[PDB]
Amino acid sequence: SELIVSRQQRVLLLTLNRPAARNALNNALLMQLVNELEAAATDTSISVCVITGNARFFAAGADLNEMAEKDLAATLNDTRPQLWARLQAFNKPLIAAVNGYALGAGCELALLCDVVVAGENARFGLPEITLGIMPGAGGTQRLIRSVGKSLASKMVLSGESITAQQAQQAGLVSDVFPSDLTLEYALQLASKMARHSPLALQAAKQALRQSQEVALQAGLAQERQLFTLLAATEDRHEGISAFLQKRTPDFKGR
Amino acid sequence: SELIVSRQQRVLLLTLNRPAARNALNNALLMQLVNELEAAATDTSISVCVITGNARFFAAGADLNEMAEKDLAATLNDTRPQLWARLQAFNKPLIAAVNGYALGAGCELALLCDVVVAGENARFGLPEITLGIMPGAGGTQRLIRSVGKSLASKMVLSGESITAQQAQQAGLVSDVFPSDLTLEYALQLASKMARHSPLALQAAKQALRQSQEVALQAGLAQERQLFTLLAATEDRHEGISAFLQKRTPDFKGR
Amino acid sequence: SELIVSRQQRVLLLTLNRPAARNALNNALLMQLVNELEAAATDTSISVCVITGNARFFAAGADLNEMAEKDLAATLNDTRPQLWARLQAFNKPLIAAVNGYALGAGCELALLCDVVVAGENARFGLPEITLGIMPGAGGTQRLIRSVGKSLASKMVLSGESITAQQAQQAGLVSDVFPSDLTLEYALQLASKMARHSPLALQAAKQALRQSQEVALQAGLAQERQLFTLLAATEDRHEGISAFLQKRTPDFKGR
Amino acid sequence: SMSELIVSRQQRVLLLTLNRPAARNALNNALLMQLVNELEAAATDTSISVCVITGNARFFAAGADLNEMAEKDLAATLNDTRPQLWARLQAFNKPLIAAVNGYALGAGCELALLCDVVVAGENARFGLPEITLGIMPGAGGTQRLIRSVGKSLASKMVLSGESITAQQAQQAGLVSDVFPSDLTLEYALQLASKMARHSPLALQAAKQALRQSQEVALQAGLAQERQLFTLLAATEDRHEGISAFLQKRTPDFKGR
Amino acid sequence: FILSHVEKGVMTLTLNRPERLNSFNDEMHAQLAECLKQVERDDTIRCLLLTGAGRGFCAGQDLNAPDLGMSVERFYNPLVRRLAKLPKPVICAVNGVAAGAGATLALGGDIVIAARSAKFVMAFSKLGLIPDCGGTWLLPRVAGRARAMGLALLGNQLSAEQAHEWGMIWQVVDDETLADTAQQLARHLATQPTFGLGLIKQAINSAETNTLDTQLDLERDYQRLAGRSADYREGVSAFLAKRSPQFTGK
Amino acid sequence: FILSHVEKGVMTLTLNRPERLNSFNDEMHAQLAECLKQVERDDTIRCLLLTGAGRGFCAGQDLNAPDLGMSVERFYNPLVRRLAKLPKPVICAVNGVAAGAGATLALGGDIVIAARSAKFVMAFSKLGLIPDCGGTWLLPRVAGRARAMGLALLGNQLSAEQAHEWGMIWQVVDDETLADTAQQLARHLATQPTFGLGLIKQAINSAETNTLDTQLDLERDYQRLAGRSADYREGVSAFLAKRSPQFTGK
Repeated sequence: SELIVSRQQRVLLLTLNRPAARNALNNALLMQLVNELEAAATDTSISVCVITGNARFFAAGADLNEMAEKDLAATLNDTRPQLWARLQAFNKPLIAAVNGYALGAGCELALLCDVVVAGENARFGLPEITLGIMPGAGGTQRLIRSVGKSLASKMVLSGESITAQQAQQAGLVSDVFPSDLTLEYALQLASKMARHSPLALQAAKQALRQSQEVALQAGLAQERQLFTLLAATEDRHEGISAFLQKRTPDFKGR
Repeated sequence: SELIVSRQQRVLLLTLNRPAARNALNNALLMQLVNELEAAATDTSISVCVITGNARFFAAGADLNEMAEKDLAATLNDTRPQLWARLQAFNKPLIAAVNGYALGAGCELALLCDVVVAGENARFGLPEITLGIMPGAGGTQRLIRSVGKSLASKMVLSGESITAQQAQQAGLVSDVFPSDLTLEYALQLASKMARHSPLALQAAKQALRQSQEVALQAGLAQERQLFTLLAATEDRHEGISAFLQKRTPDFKGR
Repeated sequence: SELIVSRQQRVLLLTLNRPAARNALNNALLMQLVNELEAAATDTSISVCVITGNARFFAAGADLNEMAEKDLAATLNDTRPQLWARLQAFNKPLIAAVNGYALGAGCELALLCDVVVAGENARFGLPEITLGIMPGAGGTQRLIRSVGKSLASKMVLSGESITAQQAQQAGLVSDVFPSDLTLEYALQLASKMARHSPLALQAAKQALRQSQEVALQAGLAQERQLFTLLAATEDRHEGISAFLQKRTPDFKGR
Repeated sequence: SMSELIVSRQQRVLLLTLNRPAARNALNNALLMQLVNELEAAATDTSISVCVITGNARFFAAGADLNEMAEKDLAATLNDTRPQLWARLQAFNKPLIAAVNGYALGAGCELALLCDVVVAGENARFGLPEITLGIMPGAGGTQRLIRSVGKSLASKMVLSGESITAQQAQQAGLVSDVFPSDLTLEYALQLASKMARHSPLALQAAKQALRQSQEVALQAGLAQERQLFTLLAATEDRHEGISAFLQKRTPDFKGR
Repeated sequence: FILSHVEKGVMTLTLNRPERLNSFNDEMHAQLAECLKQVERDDTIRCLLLTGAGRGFCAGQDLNAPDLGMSVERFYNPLVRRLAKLPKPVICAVNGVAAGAGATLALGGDIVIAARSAKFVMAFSKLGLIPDCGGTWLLPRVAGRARAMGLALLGNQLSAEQAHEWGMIWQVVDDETLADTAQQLARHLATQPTFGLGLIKQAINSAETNTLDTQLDLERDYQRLAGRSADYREGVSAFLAKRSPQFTGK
Repeated sequence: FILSHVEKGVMTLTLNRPERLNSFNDEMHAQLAECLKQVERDDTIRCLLLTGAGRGFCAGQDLNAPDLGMSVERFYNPLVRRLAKLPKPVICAVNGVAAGAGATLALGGDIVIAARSAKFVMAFSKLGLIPDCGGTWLLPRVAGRARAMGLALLGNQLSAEQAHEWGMIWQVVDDETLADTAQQLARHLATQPTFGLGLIKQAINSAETNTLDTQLDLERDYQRLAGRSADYREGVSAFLAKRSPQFTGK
């Protein structure tokens, strides 16, 4: 219950499972998501994770009660923000496979991911503003970086949703599949990634994270140093050997 | 004359009104825009502003004479740059409702806004480069952030315009309506925003401004602290009460 | 052989010419590209450069051998990274006219440019990750800035290509022409730019570079100071005189 | 190869002496370009680990050639070669020590600021009198000084143009050593010899981390320090360094 | 050149190089552009009508650097765009042979009435060329795909009647009644709710590339606008009062 | 398998599993792909012609993990794409029954000439399946919307003549003249300005999803290109000289 965990080779599947609550991000759910990812970070048999919900909901926000019984004093000392920081710290390719609604926390959780594949009926939204609040988990930072000021501001300031198709044209998502195929296609995406050198994935992803953290020039230098790191790995040898003599590479993770 | 001011509930409408000059941004016009916004910033009866021109022009640049009689020495000590900084400092949701031409200063004025709704015949452009100048009001910074390097560079380096449709697909604009509906639809957009908690709007918008000012990690922390601010407000209570017991919320601005 | 150099007024054309190697970016090629651009930087008879390949390839990566015989120690002290830094330092409008494949280094070389015009059959891709490496020439920084996190991550982490049409909708490219017209249309684009004041181009382009280097507020101030610089130039006078009295301006580069 | 810049060697330490006595060691275009070629050549010479840069007892460098910056107009100033020489100096990837005796004014101060470490003579002076000429610092004087001595002292010197002694500069953190004039150079060479004793790649790694600290916010600096650190974990010399330390000897590094 | 006559809400333009079969030269394109300016700006002209003088409608471009892009870019493209743009009903009375640019121009009218002996000759391919003036846009929509391809690839005559049977045009009449029936319809349309008609034409143009979802928003949008016009109010009161409506076109 | 014959600019491919009604197996798809490679790369072949051996054209996929995506993804999709991609005129001579993939393949030819006794059987729905090979793309454009829906949902025979009347194909001829007339047209097209023809086909394909505005830019683009071809020059001089043109297809 709450979060189902499943496996397909070096791909780890995390299914938000709170149907009656529209997969709302529980404190308990969030913590279980954190425990699973932190465990996978160090499991050398895992290369990629996929997060999904169900056909009707990815995650329809967060528990509204858990957020009310927090006052000025209780909000300052809340545990949740560090949970989100630990989710972000996950060091392996993280794909969100979104069907149905991704709203508020649900949407902020898809923005957290490296890659979003959506279903034809997906909806993305930040309705925090309608409740007299606002996004408190990256909504106001991550959206605007991938879709630009006008759209992100409209979404954040009015709280109106957009379709999976608007989302892809805006850059919030990079795929749109028929609802019954999203999850399956998301997993295939994952299996293609998981076929590459694990360390390369990690260094490539770190390169990518850091682009949001620094100016371009420093980003280039940092990419150079993660590049040079790989030069020193065994799998770099394997990856291009297996490519030049035309086979499927077997990576040791070194 | 010059700027018409009108009102619809907590929505303030600012109409550039210099027909014979294609709504060109006068020094006088700019200053009137600044005075109006600075007055609205502190008027608790206002939640949102909309800026528009007419059907044929939003604003077709700025007075070309006022810019010529400025030499190296006169350009260094110009008043205008601070005017633009004061416009940017406006702390409430600012929607540009663009019909017809938004060129040079006109375009830079739409980029300044949080949200752009355009008409089907809108054109956006920075023709500064053709005059032996370049954008001096955010053109070279704001465009590239919402449409990316290739398009913004083409626009800035060649000075060719784009259509409202190219603009939306690029992210410069978030809506495209039939010309005769742009203004009316812009105002409805505004009235939806103005129905939300004023402080939430202000904190959400501040969150958004700051995303352009900092790296992601710091952006997240700053969003957390504007979040936590709202937790402490009265309207947060009202916003979610009115939502849970299904009514229209009445916010005190506290 | 290797790089053909050709000229059309103040437009300089650089043609990658290694057919049998799919225009792969040689160390020798890279250095020749660097020598040509550094020479054009100071040639006052040049205003714009265009880079292209052939119909089938723009550049299909880089020599795979030259990269293998580099070990941890040899990778640390590699010459290439500074070559890329010198290419980026080119101070005049740089247009990439891409036909066919732009992969790995080829793609990173198009991202380096200010503006990309692509052909209907262009493909863009970073397949570094499949070889057990990753992008080491700006791939992980420049892509994500113009197309956003989801798409850039998918491309970087899986190494799958995209079409010229996906590329334009994503913002990686700003034009898509029939293959047989890309180069010709790229050159016309260039000739429009090259008709403007050279110093304006340089200051406008510097403004643009710096947007990737700083936060918005500082970007605005810096744009102001490059603006004010132009105010002090002779061509600013010429540019707007020729515009107000309706002729074609003759710029002295002062 | 330039009479004005004596190139000399001590083991893995390279010494570059500014030598335009008549012109108070003013930084020429030619001198500047020579300096760039020397350090670039040193960047790839695997027998070099550290550089030291010095003038004479009366001058380190007293500004730049004033004529060369006058015959440049708004147009000539936009396209000047000099700024890219300054960036090529700063791109030198090995430890760079400035041994300053006497005047380091204008470009001279800027040069020294450009270095990773400054050791000074008791009688050394540091200042940026550009503002008195009706200009300003053009090679980092406005940027590097404030980063190491705070806003008050930096703005003072830059806005007013007044010098500060070697002792004021050590207290302010512009300099990290003050010696008797007749010992400055000698002690600066002992400092480079001590650095040159460590792993060439480690020196390069650690330096790069230091340069980036001025380029990125703190969190990103740490992330960056870690990828550089890890880099060294992959090197042969890391094994040699701690091996020769644990079994108590002098390490022989292969540069790998 | 180009003869023009305005009467009773109807602007009638006559392509007038009768011996050349009203083929276009540069000077003719300019005069046409000028006349169109009036149609666009003068809002008592609530119907345009194109027709040819002599025995032909238009043999297209008179074919006497080889850069065919420029001709397209200077003459036919702005002409086609603005006609498509015009929020007024345009009728093409094809009174004879319509060839090259003449055929594709004729076929692009909102309502096309052709004389029985008129033929549409799109022989571009015979010259190693492509159908211009929106040719390649129009044919698939007016004739459907298999026929557009057939017409454009093999490039041979299409009679008024064939075109009709095929759905490419609205009406075919005996040559001697053409001028009359066309002018009948134009006079009629020139008294109809022009604003409403202009939205209809735009909506239908737009629907070619819109989804149903997008198109329902645009219909709501156009209805919202139409229902505020004077002519809406007039039309619902005339009908309620079983009297004949007097539209102004606003 | 697949018989192929090249003569006089015309490459004629014959689906050749006569008893199976030239239904496809994996080995047949490979041979077809190989033959197409030649059409694409060899530029003296300026017309392709598809037809069937025996009494049928193509009964489609021979139906003897259940992942129908792969079949589509491996065999029919690249075949359809490249045919659409081919800047050369393709004629489908449907000499008998065309079923499943066979019908939608046939219907996707630029010019389709069908024997009188030929029928198009798209019975996908009967198998709980969808029309493939561009089926669902083609039908709405070739037959219009109400008929595409009707054909695809109810899923029953369409005779050559019905298809014709409906605009789905170009011509219907007596069975015994089919081979002759098709081969007549292919020989003809194989001497026509192939480059021009290739742009025409591309333009018309593209117009399905372009606006008029986009499409006018593409026509300018294609005209600009066409007017530099050898065949343009040849075509305007042959005509001026009242002689018969000799196109090379460049």
